[PDB]
Amino acid sequence: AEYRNWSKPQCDITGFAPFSKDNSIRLSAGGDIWVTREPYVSCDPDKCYQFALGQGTTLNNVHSNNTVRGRTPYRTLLMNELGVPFHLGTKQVCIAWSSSSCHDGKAWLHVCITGDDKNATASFIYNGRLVDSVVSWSKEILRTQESECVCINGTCTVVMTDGSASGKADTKILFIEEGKIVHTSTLSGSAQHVEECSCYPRYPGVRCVCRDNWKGSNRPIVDINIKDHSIVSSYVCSGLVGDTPRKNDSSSSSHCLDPNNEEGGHGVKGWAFDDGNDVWMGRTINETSRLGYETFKVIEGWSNPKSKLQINRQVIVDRGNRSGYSGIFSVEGKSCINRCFYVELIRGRKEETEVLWTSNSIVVFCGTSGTYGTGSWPDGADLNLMPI
Amino acid sequence: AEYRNWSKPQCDITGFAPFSKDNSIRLSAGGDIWVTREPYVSCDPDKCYQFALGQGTTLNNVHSNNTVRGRTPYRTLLMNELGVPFHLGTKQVCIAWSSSSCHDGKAWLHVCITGDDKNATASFIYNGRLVDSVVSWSKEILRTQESECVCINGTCTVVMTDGSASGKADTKILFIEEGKIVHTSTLSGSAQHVEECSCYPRYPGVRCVCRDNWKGSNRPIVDINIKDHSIVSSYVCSGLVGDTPRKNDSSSSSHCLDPNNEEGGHGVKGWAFDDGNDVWMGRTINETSRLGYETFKVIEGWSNPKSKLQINRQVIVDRGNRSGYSGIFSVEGKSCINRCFYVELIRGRKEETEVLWTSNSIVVFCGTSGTYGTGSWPDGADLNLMPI
Amino acid sequence: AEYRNWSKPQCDITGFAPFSKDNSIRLSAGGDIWVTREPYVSCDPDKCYQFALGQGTTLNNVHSNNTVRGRTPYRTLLMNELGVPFHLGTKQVCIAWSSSSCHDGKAWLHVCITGDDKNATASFIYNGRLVDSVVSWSKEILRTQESECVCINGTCTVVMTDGSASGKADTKILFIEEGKIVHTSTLSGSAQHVEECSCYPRYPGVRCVCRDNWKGSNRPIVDINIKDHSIVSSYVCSGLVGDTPRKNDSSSSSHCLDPNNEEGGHGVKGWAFDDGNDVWMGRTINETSRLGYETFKVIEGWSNPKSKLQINRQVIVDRGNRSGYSGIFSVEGKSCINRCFYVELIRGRKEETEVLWTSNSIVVFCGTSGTYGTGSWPDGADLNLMPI
Amino acid sequence: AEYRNWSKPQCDITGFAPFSKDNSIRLSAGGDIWVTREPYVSCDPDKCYQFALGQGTTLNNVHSNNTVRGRTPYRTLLMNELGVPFHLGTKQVCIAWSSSSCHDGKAWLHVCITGDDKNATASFIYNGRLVDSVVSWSKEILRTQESECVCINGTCTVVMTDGSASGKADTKILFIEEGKIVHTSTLSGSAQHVEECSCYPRYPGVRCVCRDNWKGSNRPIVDINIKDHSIVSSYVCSGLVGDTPRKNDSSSSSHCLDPNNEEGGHGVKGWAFDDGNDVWMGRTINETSRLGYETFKVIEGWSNPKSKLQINRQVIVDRGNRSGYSGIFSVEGKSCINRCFYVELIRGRKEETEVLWTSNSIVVFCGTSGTYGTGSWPDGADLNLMPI
Ligand SMILES: *[C@@H]1O[C@H](CO)[C@@H](O[C@@H]2O[C@H](CO)[C@@H](O[C@@H]3O[C@H](CO[C@H]4O[C@H](CO)[C@@H](O)[C@H](O)[C@@H]4O)[C@@H](O)[C@H](O[C@H]4O[C@H](CO)[C@@H](O)[C@H](O)[C@@H]4O)[C@@H]3O)[C@H](O)[C@H]2NC(C)=O)[C@H](O)[C@H]1NC(C)=O
Ligand SMILES: *[C@@H]1O[C@H](CO)[C@@H](O[C@@H]2O[C@H](CO)[C@@H](O[C@@H]3O[C@H](CO[C@H]4O[C@H](CO)[C@@H](O)[C@H](O)[C@@H]4O)[C@@H](O)[C@H](O[C@H]4O[C@H](CO)[C@@H](O)[C@H](O)[C@@H]4O)[C@@H]3O)[C@H](O)[C@H]2NC(C)=O)[C@H](O)[C@H]1NC(C)=O
Ligand SMILES: *[C@@H]1O[C@H](CO)[C@@H](O[C@@H]2O[C@H](CO)[C@@H](O[C@@H]3O[C@H](CO[C@H]4O[C@H](CO)[C@@H](O)[C@H](O)[C@@H]4O)[C@@H](O)[C@H](O[C@H]4O[C@H](CO)[C@@H](O)[C@H](O)[C@@H]4O)[C@@H]3O)[C@H](O)[C@H]2NC(C)=O)[C@H](O)[C@H]1NC(C)=O
Ligand SMILES: *[C@@H]1O[C@H](CO)[C@@H](O[C@@H]2O[C@H](CO)[C@@H](O[C@@H]3O[C@H](CO)[C@@H](O)[C@H](O[C@H]4O[C@H](CO)[C@@H](O)[C@H](O)[C@@H]4O)[C@@H]3O)[C@H](O)[C@H]2NC(C)=O)[C@H](O)[C@H]1NC(C)=O
Ligand SMILES: CC(=O)N[C@@H]1[C@@H](O)[C@H](O[C@@H]2O[C@H](CO)[C@H](O)[C@H](O[C@]3(C(=O)O)C[C@H](O)[C@@H](NC(C)=O)[C@H]([C@H](O)[C@H](O)CO)O3)[C@H]2O)[C@@H](CO)O[C@H]1O
Ligand SMILES: CC(=O)N[C@@H]1[C@@H](O[C@@H]2O[C@H](CO)[C@H](O)[C@H](O[C@]3(C(=O)O)C[C@H](O)[C@@H](NC(C)=O)[C@H]([C@H](O)[C@H](O)CO)O3)[C@H]2O)[C@H](O)[C@@H](CO)O[C@H]1O
Ligand SMILES: *[C@@H]1O[C@H](CO[C@@H]2O[C@@H](C)[C@@H](O)[C@@H](O)[C@@H]2O)[C@@H](O[C@@H]2O[C@H](CO)[C@@H](O)[C@H](O)[C@H]2NC(C)=O)[C@H](O)[C@H]1NC(C)=O
Ligand SMILES: CC(=O)N[C@H]1[C@H]([C@H](O)[C@H](O)CO)O[C@@](O[C@@H]2[C@@H](O)[C@H](O)O[C@H](CO)[C@@H]2O)(C(=O)O)C[C@@H]1O
Ligand SMILES: CC(=O)N[C@H]1[C@H]([C@H](O)[C@H](O)CO)O[C@@](O)(C(=O)O)C[C@@H]1O
Ligand SMILES: *[C@@H]1O[C@H](CO)[C@@H](O)[C@H](O)[C@H]1NC(C)=O
Ligand SMILES: *[C@@H]1O[C@H](CO)[C@@H](O)[C@H](O)[C@H]1NC(C)=O
Ligand SMILES: *[C@@H]1O[C@H](CO)[C@@H](O)[C@H](O)[C@H]1NC(C)=O
Ligand SMILES: *[C@@H]1O[C@H](CO)[C@@H](O)[C@H](O)[C@H]1NC(C)=O
Ligand SMILES: *[C@@H]1O[C@H](CO)[C@@H](O)[C@H](O)[C@H]1NC(C)=O
Ligand SMILES: [Ca+2]
Ligand SMILES: [Ca+2]
Ligand SMILES: [Ca+2]
Ligand SMILES: [Ca+2]
Ligand SMILES: [Ca+2]
Repeated sequence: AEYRNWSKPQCDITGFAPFSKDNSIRLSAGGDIWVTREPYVSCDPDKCYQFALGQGTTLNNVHSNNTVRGRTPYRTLLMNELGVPFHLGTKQVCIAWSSSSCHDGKAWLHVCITGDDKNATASFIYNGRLVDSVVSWSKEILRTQESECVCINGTCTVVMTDGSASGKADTKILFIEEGKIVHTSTLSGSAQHVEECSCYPRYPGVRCVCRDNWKGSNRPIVDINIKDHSIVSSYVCSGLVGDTPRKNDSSSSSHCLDPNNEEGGHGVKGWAFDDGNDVWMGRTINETSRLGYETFKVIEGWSNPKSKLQINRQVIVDRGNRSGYSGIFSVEGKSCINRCFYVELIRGRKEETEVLWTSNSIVVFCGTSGTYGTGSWPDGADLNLMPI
Repeated sequence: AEYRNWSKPQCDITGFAPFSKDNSIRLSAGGDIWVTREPYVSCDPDKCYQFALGQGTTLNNVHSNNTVRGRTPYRTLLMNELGVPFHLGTKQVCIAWSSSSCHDGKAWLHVCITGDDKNATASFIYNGRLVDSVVSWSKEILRTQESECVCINGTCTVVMTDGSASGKADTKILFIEEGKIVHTSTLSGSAQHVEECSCYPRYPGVRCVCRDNWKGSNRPIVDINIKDHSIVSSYVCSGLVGDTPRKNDSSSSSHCLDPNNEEGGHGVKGWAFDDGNDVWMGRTINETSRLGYETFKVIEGWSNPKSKLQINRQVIVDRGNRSGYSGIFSVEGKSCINRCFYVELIRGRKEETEVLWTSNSIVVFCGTSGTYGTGSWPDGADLNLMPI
Repeated sequence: AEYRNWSKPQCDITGFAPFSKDNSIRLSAGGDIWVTREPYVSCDPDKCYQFALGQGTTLNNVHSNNTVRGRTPYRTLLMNELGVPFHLGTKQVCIAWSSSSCHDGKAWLHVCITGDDKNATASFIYNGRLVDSVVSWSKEILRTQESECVCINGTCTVVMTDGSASGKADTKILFIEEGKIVHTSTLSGSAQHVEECSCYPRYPGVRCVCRDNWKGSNRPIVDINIKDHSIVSSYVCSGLVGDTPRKNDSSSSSHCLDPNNEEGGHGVKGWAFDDGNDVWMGRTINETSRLGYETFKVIEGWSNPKSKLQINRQVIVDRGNRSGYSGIFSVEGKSCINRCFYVELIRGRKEETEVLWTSNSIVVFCGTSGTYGTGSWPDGADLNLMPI
Repeated sequence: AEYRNWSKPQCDITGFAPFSKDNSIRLSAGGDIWVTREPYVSCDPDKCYQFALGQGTTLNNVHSNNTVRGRTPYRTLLMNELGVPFHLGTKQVCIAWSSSSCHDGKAWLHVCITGDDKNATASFIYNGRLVDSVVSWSKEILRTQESECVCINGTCTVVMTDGSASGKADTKILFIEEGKIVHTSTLSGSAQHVEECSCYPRYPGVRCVCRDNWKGSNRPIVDINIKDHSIVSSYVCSGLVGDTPRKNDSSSSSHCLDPNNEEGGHGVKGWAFDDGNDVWMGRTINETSRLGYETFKVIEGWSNPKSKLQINRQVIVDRGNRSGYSGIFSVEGKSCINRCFYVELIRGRKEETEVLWTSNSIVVFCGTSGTYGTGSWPDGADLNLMPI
């Protein structure tokens, strides 16, 4: 077994093809399925896994009341092969209400944060054993990616944040080798608020498209040099913006250096990646709610902050149906590196009051250089008929 | 690890012996089993797997209401080792209301079709990753085999159809190397309507026996040259015919080149294979309805369209009991290649009104050169008593 | 991987130590567990498996009514690692209402019998594929061991009976190499009625202790020479006899060549093995019904029919609890071959009328050269409190 | 594969970081989960496993009534990968109402005790087969560690006690090679009563920290030489004592050689380990009953019986939440050996009257040389809402 270095060019991409769907909420009306949220996907050299943060409870269960709450001591990072729903034989790989995982070519790394809001601990679990940990540095909800980290030649990188949800905060980027934190760089550059980065290998470095919860409905970019540990940052230029909330298609604008100040407060986890000067991105369909999900290529959208010219739109989830978090993962092909993404499909409280719980299922697509059609793949559970 | 070539002679066959049975509906009356249809069987070099299209629901579940509908966003391809029923830890391997799978000797190929009726997408998954996709070419329900594809020297072959269920349609044969469509040939020869092919290796080529939903109750044959990508097609000569519906034994007839025009409308997925100039085949016992299942050898049935001489009949499922789709799969022995088949046992709507759902179980038999007796191995569930 | 020769002396045995218990009926009052009967145990070179004939239903399931019936089309052979109860993820390895299994050191052999009473088929499955099959020869309930077969240098042997349950019958010993029946020898010697053999390796051959359902409450012995395929047979000499029913300890007698003719009608699967000229054996404690279970050594019991001298008694299940079938299996140690045994703990109809079903659990013990104590390990379910 | 030697120094430890949590009871309110007690953790060279003593029943089950009882014939040792909850697919590796397990680098050893109180049997299973067994020597509840044993260069060691719970008893240390008891040493030195040892490797030997149920609220220590089989014993010097019950922080005292005589009767399994002259130790937070759990380091606590100087306190479970047993295991890093511990969270009878069963879940922490914060990780089940 060798270390991955992702030392191949990015595949041609013309759009995305369907890859996986777990139907978790529909199955939970007739079986024992975990309540989850904040799911993500990552793969070893042979095959993909789905992760999510459980709630220490199944759906048809009295302990699913009040599961809208994000941080409890019962929350654990769940791990199955992709397309195995989170049944009772699912492995909890650590204690976590915020997490990140990745495989370096030899073994798995997980970064798992739990404990008090004002004094959380991050544990670093590698090849099936604890190897390091850090405390919260700013004592305000230490939190990480909720998607995969990236590893090159044995060095893995992970973005972490501690501090305000609506003001300046303290973002750091960790470099980790066989579970050991070997370096800590601090966030530098134009990015003013950074959370829940979706990162990908872009040899010889790593790149991340994050969420700005403060003043931006445009999305922060973070660039990580894995050899000298240097960091630069900025925003996704595209006139069509990735966050939710945001302004509409006509009213919106963006900027390659600063946040845009356009209904910037709050946000959602999302993704984007470069293809020459064009940008591939996904976002919720609805501008102010987590309803629907779409992807498109914005022509000249990676370098020109005026560009509003999209092409190759696909509806993933129609605008009448719930979506949520989304993020990227990368898959090594024969000659190239592919990009794929997953979409969290949130159901229940507080937006849906027919049930006392909050949970999600997932749908997953992958880059293709071939051709594709249209459809819509929502959660599809009927909450009027769920547990009593 | 080497590619499969299937370059051994077909094994001597005197009939078929019991191999496997899943008892799925019976178990679902007291456990969490998937609602499914369109099952099949395929084996890696070491062992067999059972596949089926799920409905995104378990049976004892509110969402099983109306599972008679065949194409929904929630349909996924299920995959287990043969004999493990589709319980809640079953892996969904891709999004699909139509699919086909094969192992090339090194890894699994899956072909999965989902999306809108008039603009569906076929995904090609090899060795656990998306490698290609193709759009619907005629915008009328792109669909494929619902049984195993066939690989020789690392080239896998799949038959896909797009277009009318009751008229000329566009059928294509794809050639896939490590998930990648390297060539597309179009249907040629005298077969007029081709659907749901049961294919098998017949060195140095591949051979398929299909369903004609239009004018034929004899079954079409497609022959695939794997090296120069040429196609030829025709029909199974045999005067005892394989489709359902069809005419009775005294009234039926056939033709080696054209559809017989006898009760041709509609059909069922089925199988056949040659033995010198004889044919081994299976079919439902009833002519008009999907009731019972039987196999036999028709003497000179592969070359003589007037032969009605069967020997070695076995009853697999008795005629008072429901059957369904069936198809072929090939298993390599020490000196020779064997032939086996599965039979879908459909239960529930719309034919049975005791329940609101539609699902199946399966029974599987394999070629033998030994001896055997008689029995009947139906589904055996009691719908009068099932959940509610 | 190499074939097993079992070419090692038998380990020293002073008695038996507890090895495994699955609590299957106790667990089924609060979970989805298979209904079974006729369990057994066999091990590959690394680990042990539990097998049983399923009834195609779980316990808390309407289909469990009338599971007292021994032969239906829904019965399949279940296979789990020893100590994993038969839950929903359990593999049905073949269709069977009678079976035998063994590993030759390279792969598993399964001998599976299903079909009509008067025309049954025995399937032979080796390394995940059907290699052979044979018809019922006397057209009267073709039946086999219901415990492990034995393989030496790649030739496996198995005992099958077709014919009357209370008269002369046709018993055969088959020689199987990689699933292929290579030779068939017919029963010879003085054994008069032979059923359900518990066989074990005794280099350079195989020995079996079987059930006489006709005239003997002593048990038959069969010696198999694996090289010339010759067969000899007699009975277990011991004055304390192993079948149930039987006469009490003061009234009973035996014969080394003939059935004792003492309450010889009916029987139960049991086991014995030779230690020098003494015999280890188990049996039900109650002489007329399947209640309690016990093991002991009979001094000179293998070579003298007048000996009633037992030493080293162990109670496995106390005389107030239900027992059932029992059989042997052999485990290869560093320097020697150990002998172990399992016991079927039958619950339900007809003997108990508080429930409608009939199932079992199991308890397993192994040979030891060390020391041990006392106890009783019954089924332990409260039928008073089980599902209506 | 080579034998583990543990021939590396103990890692730097600044405290403990969160590792695993199973949420067992919370999940049992809406799924099929085993009732358990006396759990522990042990790892093979790749990964960790969780173990427990099942009550031969699930929680939502009539047979869960009165599971407060500690010894029945239905209790078995359960084994899953760490963080996979005890669902119905869980392996019962042996019959045991007391046990210990360990991996010698090549295969697993399990030591399992079952049978009559006055004549129990201990079985020794290695590489999936029974290799030896020994009887109760003093005919009074033969019992062992309830935590991992320790193996060096292929010699494994385990502590067993037989005799009174409130008087002198007979404690022995067994040396086991590939399952074979090769030597038996009797307890020697100044420790007066010894139960449930938490043992760890300390090259070239093994150290244990145990429970004195007779006259000490300070914990016994046992040192074990693996080459000459010698044994020395004493107590944990620390003026802050680890047993429950015990006297308060201000009133307590200890001694390096003899039991302190302070609320000595009864006890709780627990752990400690040495760091130079310091001791790392955990204990329940309440002095009298099993509530809360804490860890700290005592300065000079290992070698000075007067020190009451603690530092580096962590609450693991808060004072208002039930705790229970706890123990140590050890994990091999690149350069050093880490120490981890688990905590049993008991719920139900007799302390909690709302339900009829008695069961538990677990939380698990590992030594870290990095930094960490605060929190509390209780069981989290609401018993008033549990299956009544
Ligand atoms: C079968 O499936 C395929 C694949 O999904 C569909 O083809 C896609 O259709 C979509 C939607 O129309 C296309 O995305 C759109 O591209 C527009 C560009 O227009 C032209 O651009 C150049 C020339 O300027 C040409 O090359 C090109 O052919 C177009 O003529 C964008 O302007 C669109 O954005 C706007 O429309 C959407 C609504 O659709 C709004 O919501 C946006 O806000 C915005 O106003 C859009 O991005 C996509 O590129 C096509 N893909 C491919 C690969 O060809 C078929 O439509 C589908 N068929 C059926 C019958 O369903
Ligand atoms: C135990 O199990 C075995 C194996 O299944 C059974 O043997 C088979 O029995 C079937 C049914 O009779 C046989 O199939 C039939 O073959 C006929 C062939 O004609 C004769 O010619 C041969 C060769 O010359 C002779 O050996 C023999 O006399 C044959 O009879 C066909 O004519 C039959 O087709 C017609 O009958 C069926 C109804 O049975 C109709 O539905 C058809 O439409 C058609 O009119 C039929 O195909 C089979 O070949 C036998 N197999 C073998 C391997 O021997 C035993 O019968 C069974 N015993 C019991 C008691 O159950
Ligand atoms: C974020 O997370 C960290 C890590 O968990 C917390 O820091 C730990 O806090 C505990 C408790 O405050 C510390 O442990 C305590 O150590 C005391 C001695 O340390 C002080 O004094 C010595 C010598 O005099 C100095 O060298 C040293 O620097 C300290 O100033 C003990 O006295 C304590 O025991 C006593 O208090 C406890 C209650 O805490 C009682 O229950 C005992 O019975 C006893 O009376 C205690 O053991 C621990 O060392 C700290 N860890 C680290 C790594 O610093 C932070 O508190 C937390 N932040 C927030 C905001 O909550
Ligand atoms: C603790 O456990 C040990 C080991 O199990 C146990 O020792 C065993 O006790 C039995 C019962 O006495 C011994 O077996 C007997 O052997 C004598 C010959 O010496 C036989 O005559 C006995 O058979 C007669 O009695 C039986 C009733 O027990 C009748 O059922 C039978 O029909 C005969 O009439 C019997 O086989 C056995 O040899 C020892 N085993 C060893 C290894 O020593 C010990 O007794 C237990 N201690 C306690 C306090 O329970
Ligand atoms: C009692 C009450 O009503 N309190 C609300 C509280 O619910 C609410 O918090 C937000 O609630 C929504 C549910 O609609 C989500 O749960 C938010 O969580 C997420 C998000 O989806 O955006 C999920 C994620 O788990 C969070 N990460 C962590 C580590 O907690 C992120 C995270 O908070 C953001 O990235 C900012 O740091 O948010 C959750 O925030 C708030 C409104 O925000 O209001 C209270 O009054
Ligand atoms: C019905 C009744 O009242 N029984 C009493 C006995 O029960 C004891 O109850 C306590 C809790 O209150 C514990 O469960 C005792 O079990 C443990 C323990 O301390 O947790 C549980 C372990 O499984 C057990 N190990 C074995 C092998 O049995 C262990 C041992 O008993 C001791 O370590 C041996 O010294 O303790 C449970 O026994 C109680 O035994 C008795 C007082 O001793 O009082 C009874 O009335
Ligand atoms: C089972 O379903 C029927 C049919 O419902 C439709 O088809 C399904 C695929 C599902 O997705 C439904 O939403 C569709 O409406 C139900 O009968 C219909 O119910 C609706 C709403 O109550 C009503 O307006 C229509 O009249 C009904 N349609 C027909 C053809 O009868 C029915 O309620 C379901 N059965 C149960 C027990 O829930
Ligand atoms: C293959 C088969 O049916 N095996 C039976 C076995 C045989 O009947 C016997 O060895 C043949 O002589 O015996 C057992 O089953 C019994 C039935 O045969 C009997 O008719 O009814 C009994 C009702 O309690 C009982 O079920 C047996 O002795 O337990 C079982 C086995 O499946
Ligand atoms: C993709 C798809 O819908 N396939 C369906 C086919 C096609 O309709 C026919 O081959 C005609 O096109 O027919 C069925 O309902 C059937 O006969 O049982 C089931 C199956 O789901
Ligand atoms: C978008 O919404 C805002 C409302 O504040 C408004 O400026 C603008 O008219 C809207 N644009 C369109 C196209 O409706
Ligand atoms: C977005 O979602 C809200 C929530 O129901 C809806 O009312 C609103 O009209 C939607 N807006 C658009 C433009 O679809
Ligand atoms: C076959 O069907 C025709 C009706 O079209 C009928 O005349 C004939 O009797 C049928 N044959 C049999 C054997 O039922
Ligand atoms: C400790 O316990 C004793 C019990 O007699 C008591 O006198 C003392 O006050 C207690 N001290 C504290 C600090 O609780
Ligand atoms: C220990 O537990 C009991 C439970 O009733 C409680 O009353 C007592 O106060 C606790 N001890 C301390 C020091 O709080
Ligand atoms: Ca249930
Ligand atoms: Ca924002
Ligand atoms: Ca037709
Ligand atoms: Ca008899
Ligand atoms: Ca004590």
